[PDB]
Amino acid sequence: QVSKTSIGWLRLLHHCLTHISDLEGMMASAAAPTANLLQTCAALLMSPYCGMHSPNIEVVLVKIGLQSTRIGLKLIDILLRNCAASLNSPLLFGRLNGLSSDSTIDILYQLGTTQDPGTKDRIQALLKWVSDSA
Amino acid sequence: CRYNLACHRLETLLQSIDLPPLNSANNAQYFLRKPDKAVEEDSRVFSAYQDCIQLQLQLNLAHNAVQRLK
Repeated sequence: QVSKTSIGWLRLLHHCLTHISDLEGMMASAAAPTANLLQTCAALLMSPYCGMHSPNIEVVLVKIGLQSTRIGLKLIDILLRNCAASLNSPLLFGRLNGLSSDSTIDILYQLGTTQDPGTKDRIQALLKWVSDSA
Repeated sequence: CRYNLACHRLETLLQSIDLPPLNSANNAQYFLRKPDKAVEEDSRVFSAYQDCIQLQLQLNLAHNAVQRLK
């Protein structure tokens, strides 16, 4: 699968984020900025197994989304509102918006219930998605 | 009474039965390869449903025989 998919890059990113905890922050800071990274990681999360188990992808998504408030809000929007990428540009048109799995539920729960400066805003965003939905 | 018990069994087994919508690749794979637990749940559902249908047939036959006698 590593040869025929993009999963190898996600396994490398997971290793960078998780192998040495003391470096996680730095790695997350280096990984958050890249455009369409969260959309791509979500797409790989919701795709059939391609050489990377769901928990590791969830760990990557959570660690990126928690490294700053803006990215956390972007991840919430990707999971709930619009997961498409923000002829060479990434598209990620293939998946319906807002689809839920055990992985997405766990990621959203960790984003909401993780205590840090952005938690309020994240909760706020969550509640917004509720009201808008209603 | 027996058919009510069978219906309760089928009801309790079906209330835990969930059907993933065919709107994503993962659900499509679920339908392509039914997971083992899904297979066991379907076997139990089929057994309970067969019991319910047999008891329903017996109940309707008994009701029609009672109507013949009345």
